[PDB]
Amino acid sequence: SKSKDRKY
Amino acid sequence: RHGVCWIYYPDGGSLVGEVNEDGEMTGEKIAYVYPDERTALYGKFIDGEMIEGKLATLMSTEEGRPHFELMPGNSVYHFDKSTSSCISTNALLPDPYESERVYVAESLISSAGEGLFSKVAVGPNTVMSFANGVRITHQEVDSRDWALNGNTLSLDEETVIDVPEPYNHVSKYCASLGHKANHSFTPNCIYDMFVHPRFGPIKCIRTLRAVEADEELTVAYGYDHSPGPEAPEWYQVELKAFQATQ
Ligand SMILES: Nc1ncnc2c1ncn2[C@@H]1O[C@H](CSCC[C@H](N)C(=O)O)[C@@H](O)[C@H]1O
Ligand SMILES: [Co+2]
Ligand SMILES: [Co+2]
Ligand SMILES: [Co+2]
Ligand SMILES: [Co+2]
Ligand SMILES: [Co+2]
Ligand SMILES: [Co+2]
Ligand SMILES: [Co+2]
Repeated sequence: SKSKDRKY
Repeated sequence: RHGVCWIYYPDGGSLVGEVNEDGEMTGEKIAYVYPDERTALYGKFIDGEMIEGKLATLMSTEEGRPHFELMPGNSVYHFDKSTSSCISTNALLPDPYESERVYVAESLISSAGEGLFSKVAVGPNTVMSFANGVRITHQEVDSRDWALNGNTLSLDEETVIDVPEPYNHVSKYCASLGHKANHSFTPNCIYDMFVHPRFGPIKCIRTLRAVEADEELTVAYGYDHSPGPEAPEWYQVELKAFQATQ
């Protein structure tokens, strides 16, 4: 994802 | 029954007051107390939603009841959750807790623009700043170029918070300042969930360790490293270098 801090 | 209720969020902020007959945080003397257990927004709430909170200091508690002193000025705040297109009804009105703890200045990191700095020395686990922005979808964010995704922060699986240009300028938006933290693979802060009385459900920046006054606050941006990495080039470069020192 092109965003900070996503839980993968 | 003529007693006082405190409801703490996991982040350490709380609502406090005499609840109504239905057990709701509703009244003219309800307060939200920030995680310092000292800074408060005191006034009219309906079922825990801030209608008009005035800035106050929690001076003492007696028998569990908080005793507040209102701060000077006529600083009032209200619940004002962002939408997909509106960041804030008071974009230039700073959060009073944040404004005592952080400031924005040129980053110490080379070529990284502005950064977020501590105003004072604080201990570990201290909430320093709030990450608020417009609320858009992962689909919108992932479908567009990195050039538009510099300020995006995932909130949960449904929502991304963004601070779209030109609200990335402090002269245009300074209600919250968390979007100003730069990246480090050896950060002194982390993102955590936060329930804010003005901003609603957002994220905050919390220290991992003690920090000195005038220290730059950094967070790990946490881009996916093996979807090479899906990340801007400055980050991909920094990642290689970091991996080297390891
Ligand atoms: N470690 C790092 N190295 C280089 N640039 C960085 C960085 N961390 C953050 N940035 C910059 O900061 C942006 C994210 S927003 C962070 C605040 C920004 N520096 C500002 O002045 O508003 C990135 O797009 C990148 O331009
Ligand atoms: Co403190
Ligand atoms: Co006391
Ligand atoms: Co691209
Ligand atoms: Co600009
Ligand atoms: Co400016
Ligand atoms: Co420490
Ligand atoms: Co780049």
